[PDB]
Parts: sequence; structure tokens; C-alpha cells
Amino acid sequence: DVQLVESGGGLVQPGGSRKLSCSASGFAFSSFGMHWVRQAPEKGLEWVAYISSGSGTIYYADTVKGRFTISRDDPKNTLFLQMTSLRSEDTAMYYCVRSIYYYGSSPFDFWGQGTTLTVSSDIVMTQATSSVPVTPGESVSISCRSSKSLLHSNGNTYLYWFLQRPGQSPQLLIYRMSNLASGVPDRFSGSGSGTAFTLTISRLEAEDVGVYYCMQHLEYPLTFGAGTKLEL
Amino acid sequence: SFEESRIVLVVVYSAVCTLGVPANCLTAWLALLQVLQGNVLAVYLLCLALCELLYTGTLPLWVIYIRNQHRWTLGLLACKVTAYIFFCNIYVSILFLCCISCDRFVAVVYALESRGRRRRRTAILISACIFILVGIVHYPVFQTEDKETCFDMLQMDSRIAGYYYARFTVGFAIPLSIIAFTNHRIFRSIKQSMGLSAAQKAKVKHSAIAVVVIFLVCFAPYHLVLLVKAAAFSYYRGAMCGLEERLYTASVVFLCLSTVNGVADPIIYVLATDHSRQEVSRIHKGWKEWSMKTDVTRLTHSRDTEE
Amino acid sequence: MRTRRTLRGHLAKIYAMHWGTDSRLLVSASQDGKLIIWDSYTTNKVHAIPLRSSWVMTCAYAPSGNYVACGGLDNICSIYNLKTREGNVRVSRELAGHTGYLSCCRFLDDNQIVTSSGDTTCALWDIETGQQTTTFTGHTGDVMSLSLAPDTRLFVSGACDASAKLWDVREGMCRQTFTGHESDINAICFFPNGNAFATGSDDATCRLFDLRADQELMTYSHDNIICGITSVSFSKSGRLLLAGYDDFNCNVWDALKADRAGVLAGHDNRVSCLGVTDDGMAVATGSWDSFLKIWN
Amino acid sequence: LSAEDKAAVERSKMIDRNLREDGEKAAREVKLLLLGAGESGKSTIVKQMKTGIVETHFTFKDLHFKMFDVGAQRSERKKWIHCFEGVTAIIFCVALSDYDLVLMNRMHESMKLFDSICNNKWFTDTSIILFLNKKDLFEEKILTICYPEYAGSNTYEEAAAYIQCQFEDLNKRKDTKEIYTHFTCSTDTKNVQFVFDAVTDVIIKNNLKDCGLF
Amino acid sequence: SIAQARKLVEQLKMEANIDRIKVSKAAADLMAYCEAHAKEDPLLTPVPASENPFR
Ligand SMILES: CCCCCCCCCCCCCCCC(=O)NCC(=O)O
Repeated sequence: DVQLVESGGGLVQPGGSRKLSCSASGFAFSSFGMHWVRQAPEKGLEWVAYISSGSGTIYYADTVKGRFTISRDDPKNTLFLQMTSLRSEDTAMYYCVRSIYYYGSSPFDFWGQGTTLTVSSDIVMTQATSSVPVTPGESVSISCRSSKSLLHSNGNTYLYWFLQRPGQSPQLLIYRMSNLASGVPDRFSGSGSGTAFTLTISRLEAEDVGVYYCMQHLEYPLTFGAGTKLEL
Repeated sequence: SFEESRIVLVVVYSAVCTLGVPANCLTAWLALLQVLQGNVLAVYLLCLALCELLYTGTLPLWVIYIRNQHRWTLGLLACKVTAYIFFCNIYVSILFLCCISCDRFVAVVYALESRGRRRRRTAILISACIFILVGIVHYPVFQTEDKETCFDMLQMDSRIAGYYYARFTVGFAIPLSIIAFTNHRIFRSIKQSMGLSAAQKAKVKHSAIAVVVIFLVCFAPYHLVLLVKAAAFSYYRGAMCGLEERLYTASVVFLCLSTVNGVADPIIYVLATDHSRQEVSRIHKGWKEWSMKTDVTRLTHSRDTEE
Repeated sequence: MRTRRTLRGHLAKIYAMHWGTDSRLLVSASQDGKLIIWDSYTTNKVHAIPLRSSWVMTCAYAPSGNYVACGGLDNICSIYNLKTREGNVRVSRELAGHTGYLSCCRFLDDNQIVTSSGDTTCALWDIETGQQTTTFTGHTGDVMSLSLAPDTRLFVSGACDASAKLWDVREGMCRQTFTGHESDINAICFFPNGNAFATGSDDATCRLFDLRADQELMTYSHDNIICGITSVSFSKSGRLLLAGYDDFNCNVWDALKADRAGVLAGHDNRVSCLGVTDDGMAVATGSWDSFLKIWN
Repeated sequence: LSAEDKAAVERSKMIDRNLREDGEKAAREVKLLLLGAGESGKSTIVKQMKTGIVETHFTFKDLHFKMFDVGAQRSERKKWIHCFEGVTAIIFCVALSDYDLVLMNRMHESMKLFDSICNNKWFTDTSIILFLNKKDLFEEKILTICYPEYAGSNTYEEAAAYIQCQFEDLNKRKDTKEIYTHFTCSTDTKNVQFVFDAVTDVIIKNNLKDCGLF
Repeated sequence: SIAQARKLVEQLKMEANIDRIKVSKAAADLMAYCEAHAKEDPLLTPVPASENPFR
């Protein structure tokens, strides 16, 4: 179907620079929007950079301004991102992301394997508790608690929820509060109000284990919850 | 003598302008509606309208304000603006008819190349580049001192006369060669074609000799009077008042015929092209239809009422 | 009754539009050779489908929204998957079983696809096999348009017959014979009751029918209406009949009385297509002027 | 008004950029309409140029050509003839030696097709180019079978002059268009030279139609 | 073309089982359909600007 393989995630000298790129094949990257998402080695996904399909709009994060750069290549059909001045915070397991954008599109649907890089205001969203012991077959609930309401003036919120399996590539479960993703069972279903949001996990079994995440798209800042382990 | 000739001249300037103005306004409106369909000549007639009548229609306003006998109540800034408008209008009108004829030549012989280059974006880029080139050419006119008079400054100093000769060479003689070259190339590229008949050839030849000869016999003797007063003033810097009086009379009457040609450029355009006959006929029909001068239905109702 | 938004955004000769199931998206077909899925609110296109054959005269958006069908006079019917995993639009399978020109293709279902073609017949096609499960025949002339029921079980088609014939999709049987047209049927629409339908044609009259009655209920004719009808559509509540004409303008008649209810005089060029949203919220007009405009 | 809206704007602009480039690429191609009947020499014209309709694409000098062979449509012509309204030229091919064949001679009924296609309101100003076929055997055979009203010699040159003129004389409302009759020997080297000069004669008129002067 | 009329005319005799309703009751189906969907018809009952999304 689609292939996203990062190139050369290794050791970087502190404060240096190193070329990192996700090799791509098998999709219309020319018509697709791209993202990069970091993962600190213990806890926490958050967004890094976004390059548009037409390479016209470039948006970075608070620690991504200037010192990180982005670029692409359409005939070879891959994506580059250059990072300079790397430190302990800058070290993360970065994920190459593709994300198509229109009405009903499912952005952040696929990922790579990761960039293993080790050296040597903002909307606040937090999931309520980061560790829930469960049983394979009983229903549980987890809630990402934002700080401001997510409901746009047009009446439709934008809010995406994610499942990371234990030590492998994550998935997207439900996008914009009402729509389930492909390849995802109907037992997972999000819920909540326009300001408060909560998941309705029903009849879980032994592959739903791992950390769970929120994400929004009403404001460009994401800074979603740090995660929630769902332990057996 | 000089005062009565000038006042009767500005009176007939006002008369010529009153006979001229609705033609310029209607050609502006026709160009604006023709811009809706993508055409290089449409936007070129639009910017010809944008450089037409701005000084021409406002000239009788100052004429009926006062018959100017070199009286200067203003702070000279507005008159320098009017001099810039008129000189730049002459330069853009001449070089713009040159480049529309260049487009006609490149489209009648290099028909494969032209339709790629006949994008209206290329048209607006060329119009902007010609406008900024005319601005650079007109910059030393603003930088000239001895700004007592706006019409011409060849009387006192000969260095600014050399500046005027430089502007003459860069903006009159070269576009004359350009228009002659490209119009005669239109001539040969059409007389080497068989898909046109004699009526096509005759109509294009007559319209093209018409625009060339009106441009010649109006603007070219103005160039002649400019060069002859430059030469005479360079000789006799030191009957000087009488000779400059007669040169002033020649200059103002040559300005009258040049303004007649400038206001006649859309008139000659509409009396040359048959699409103008079709569009002016439907414009007349729409004017009557939305002005309600027929009133035939209300006449039917009226003869229904009285009986 | 006035234009709220105008979409435009094409190149040349827009032939057909079909409203999406979301009541926001619409598909625009053009003789250029490019198929565009539009969005009404943001006025920005969401998909561009290149065409192997430039000659198209009909388009189809599935009521599921997953698939889009486009055909042409090539005798080859193409159904495209919008939501591919790769993200491109790819034709699922070529469909060449007719001998004429594919005048109209619609979506009964994802698997069952109805196409009216110019081989004097209509056939029910499956994407999985590419063969005709049922073939509907009996029209003298070449079929140009069809109108599905909301149940998608009993549909009618019109040809160069001055007549319309219903069809039963399961057993491949003509259901009703509707006659009363004077000229060739340009377009036909179905009353979303599923019990009636009305049709207009080049004879400058729109005619109201009922499927079970098989009789003309009443005729919509006017003296100034000499130009022919090339598009018809209804309201979700009746009391209305959207109808595009050969006078370069649409018109609106009441479904019961047909007075001069709504005058729709926007397009400069001949209105090629006209459709009503599935919730009935808006009127969509399309024409060969490369213009798309929607009123309310 | 967020990342989703900004990204949607970029995709909706990138699509329009690719659309504009494809339209400018497509506009250079010359559209030609062939209306070849049975035994019109479709094989001959496609060789000399070298279920639905066939689209041939050929390049002459620096100008491409896309001719759309509408063959075996077996349908009413009026429902799809307006699809080719923007086509610059209409190519006609007629055999000349089949005047001894009545299925109502084929020559007479082929004139009616030309008569209908000339007087149509869609093609008010479209240049009409007609080509001929099997003229050599027409000389070999020939008059009384098809056109006894000529009432003259069986000389081929005068007979060909009679047939081509009366075929051209069928024009009644094409006074905007121009009938470009060419006597196709069916063995001549490049009869696209007739087409190239005729299509550039259209193009010379086409520019002079847009210069204002005609 | 004598055999061309066969499949044309066999189409007519398989159509003889025409189902029947009353044309006044057929027009009753028209009017009774109106008030069922009249609450969301934005042409005769146009939606106000809060419920109108076309602004
Ligand atoms: C324009 C070139 C022809 C020379 C003009 C001669 C006309 C005589 C006018 C005398 C009045 C002088 C008023 C000052 C403004 C002006 O135009 N001076 C020209 C001059 O001093 O000759």
C-alpha cells in the first residue's frame, strides 16, 4: 500500500546537525500533506513541523523555529527535514507522517519506524490519568482534558485520537469526534462535550495495550496529552 | 495678437474636447467589458483608456476657469503634474500603438508562437514594464529646474534643450522606426496570404495606412517643431521675441492637432474594425432599451385607455 | 431566490453535475477531460480526476460517497475510487458492453450500477464481473437520461421515442410505458416520493406524471416558452419544479399549479445541468460557460 | 480556521496550478473532425497521414494534430455533434467511382449528409475540407447512372469538374465558412499539405478575427 | 426491417399487466407529500440566517 522508511536515525554530537529523511513510495506525495511528529524516549508525542503539498505553507513549533529546516523532493518522492543544534530535549524518536487534508480526509493515518537520535500562548490538553489497569473484556473510559473549547464557529469540531501499540507504529482510531478510521474496530468510540472529551472503550482484548493520545485541529497549537497507558 | 490667438485656440480646444469625450468614455466601457473575455487587445485598450482623456477632458475645465495668459495662481505642483500626465500620455500612446502593432505582426506571421505569448498575464507585465520605462524616461523632466513654465523649457537654457533632444531621440524617433517596421511587416505578411480575399486586404491596408498616417502627420510635425525650436534657441540664446512668439503659436496649434489625433485614436479604432460596428450597434440597442424612448407598449396601453 | 455563492473553477463545457450525499459536495463533469469534486460551502475543489477519454457527457457520484463513475461515447464506463489507500483516483474496471454511447450512468448501489447508453437499451452492471445482470430493452430510440427512485428499485428511462419506460431492476423487466412527449426527452427526474415523476423535453412543455397512474396529470406550458427543456429537478417537499431551459436560463414552476413562481436568469450560456440537494437546501446550476453557481 | 483550513487552501491552489498547466499544454493541439463514410478511405487517409471512436494523434512540423475518428457510432448525430463545436476543421472523404451502386445512389445520399452538416446552426463558421477517392476508376468507367442531367461528354476532367462543383454548389448558408475542395488522387505524397495550408488559412483568419480587422 | 418490429411489439404485450390508481388520489399523493417535508423546504419556507449556512 504505502511505505514510509526513515533514513539513518543514529548518534548526533550535542549541538550539531545531521540529515534525517523518510524514504517514501506508493502514494501521491505530490498531492499529500506531510508532517513530522516527535516522541521523547520515555513519554510524550507532540507535533514538530508541517510541509504542505504545494510547499507554500510552512509552520513550525516553539522549539522548532529556525534551527530546524524542512525540504522535499517529488521525482524521487521522499521528504527531508534538517535539524541543527541538537540537545537532550531535541533528542526524540521522530516519526515521518503523511496527512491528506480535505473534507472527510484522515490526516495522520500512517507513520514510519522512527529516528533513534541520542546525543552524548499554547492550548493545554492532558489525559486525566496516564495509567489504567484493565481486564480483557470490560469497558473502560479515558478522557483527554483540554483547556479551551474545541468547537468552531461553523459547528463542527476538529479533534483526532490515537492508539500507540506497545513498542511499534501507532494508529488513528477516531477523527473529528464522529468518524471512525479504516481498519479500526467499532468497539472504539470517542465521546464528550464541546469542551470535555472522553473515550468509550468497549470490550477490549489483548492488542489494545499501549499509550493513548488526543490531538485537535481547531487551533494550530496541539500540545495534546502526554499519553495514557492501558495496562493489563 | 498672441492673447487673442491663444484664447480662440483654447475655445476650439474646448469645442474639440466636447465633440470628443463620449467616444473615449464609450471605448473605455467597451474595453472594460471586453476584458471579461481573455484578450491581449482588450486590456491594451483598457490601459489606453486609462491613459486617455485624463488630461484631455480636464483641459476645458481650466480653460473655462480662466483663459490662461501665463497667469499662475497655483503653487506650480499641479501644473507640473499635468505636464507629466500629457507628456507621459504622448509617450505611452505612441509606444503602445507600436507594441500593439508588434503583437499584430507577431500574430499574423508567427502564429504558432504568438498564442502561447498572447496570455493576458504577459499583456499586463508588458504594460507595467512600458509604464515604468516611461516613468524612468520622464524622471529628468521632474528633475529639470527653471520650472516657471510647464509646456516647454527651451527658451532660456540649452542644456535642458539637450535633455529634451535626448527624450525626443529615445521616445519619438525610435518608436517611429518601430511602427513603420512592424506595420510594413503586417503589410507583407498579409499580402503573402491567400485565405484572405481582396476586401480583407483592402480593409487592413486602409486601416493600417490610416493609423500610420494620422500618427505621422499629427505627432511627427510636433517632433519637427520641437527640433526646430531646439536648434533655433541653441543658435540665438543671446527678433528673438517675435520668432519665439511664432514658435509658440506653431507649438500650440500643433498641440491642438496632436490632441485631435489622441482623442481620435479610439475613434479611428472603432471606425476601422467591423467588430466595433457590431458592438456599437448592440450598445445603441441596449441604450434605447434601458432608456425607454420607444415606449411602444405604453402607447398601446394609452390607446386602450382613452377609448 | 438570489445567488448566495458562486463556485466557477473549471475550463470549458461543463456538462453534468450530481449532488453528493453530504449535501455539501458535488461532482462537475466537463468536456475538457477533467472531473472535479466540488465543495459548496468553502468553494474549493477537493479532487481532480483526469480522463483517458476527453469525451464525457455524464457523471455519477455514489450515494455511499465512496465511488464516482464517469463514462462517455467510447462505450467504456469507468468507476473511480476516491478514497484509495494510495490517495489517487484510479478506475476500478473498464466497462464495455454497449454498442452506442454511454449517455447516463447512475449508482443504484456500490456493486449494482445502472447505465443508460445509446445502444437503444440499458443494462445493470457489476464492478466485480463487468457483465450485465439485467439488460433493459424496449426503447426505439437512444436513451439519454434516467432517474432512479429513492428506493433504487424501480427506475424510468427516456430515449428518442417521445416516450419514457419504467424498468424493474431485479428481473430486468419493463414496468410501465409512459407516452405523451412530443419531442426527444432531454432529461428526466424522479419525484422523491417514489410514486410519481415529471419530465420535460424540447417540445417546450414540462409534463407531470404518476408511475401507477401511467397518465399525464397536468401539463406545464407557456406561450413565451418556445425554448426546450434540458434539465428538470424537484423540491424535497413538492410545490416546486426546478427546470432549466434553452433560453439560457432556468425556471421554476409549482408542481401543482405551475405559475411564474421563481425566475432564475443567471447563466449567460445554455444551462446544461440542474440538480437539487438531497436535503433540498439549495439549487445548483451548471452550463458550458465554465461556471458553477448555486442560489437559495 | 486552523491547520486543516490552511492545508486545504494549499491543496486547492496546487490543484488549480496543475490544472492551468495541463490546460495550456492541451490548448496547442489542433482538433480535426473526420466524417468518413463507408469506403471513404479511412484506411487510406490514416496511412497517408502516417468499440467507440478512435482518436489518432499525429505531428506535422512544429504543430501537433488530434483527429477524432467518429466511426460506427450507429446513433443519432444531433445528440453528439455539438460536442465537436470547438473543432477547427471538418474533414470529408467521398468515393467517386461508386456512382453505379444503389442500395438512392450513395453519391446522392452522401450529398444530403453534406447538405445537413453544412446548414447546421452549430457550425456557423467552421472551415469545410472535402477529399475525394477512387477517381481513377471513375475515369475508367465514365454519367447516366448517377447524373444524367449533366448531358455532356464522359471526359473525366469535365465530369470531375461537374461533380466537385455541384458538391460545392450545395452550400446555401456557409458564406462565413470556406469550402476547401481538394482532388485527392489517393496516391499523392502529402495531402496533409492541403490541410496544413487550410488550417493555417483558418489560423490567419483566426488571428485576423481576433485582431479586430476581421 | 420486418423482424425489427418483433422485439418492439413483444415489449408491448408483456406490459399489459398495468397496475392502476386514481388520478385524483395520485394528485393526493402529491399534496400529502408536501406538508411532510414542508418543515425543511427553504424555498417556500426559507431558513433564517442562523439556520442558513449559505452566508
Ligand atoms: C514653448 C516654446 C515657445 C516659446 C514661448 C514664447 C512665447 C512668449 C511668452 C512670453 C510670456 C513669458 C511667461 C513665462 C512662461 C513661459 O511660457 N515663457 C516662455 C518664454 O519666456 O519665452
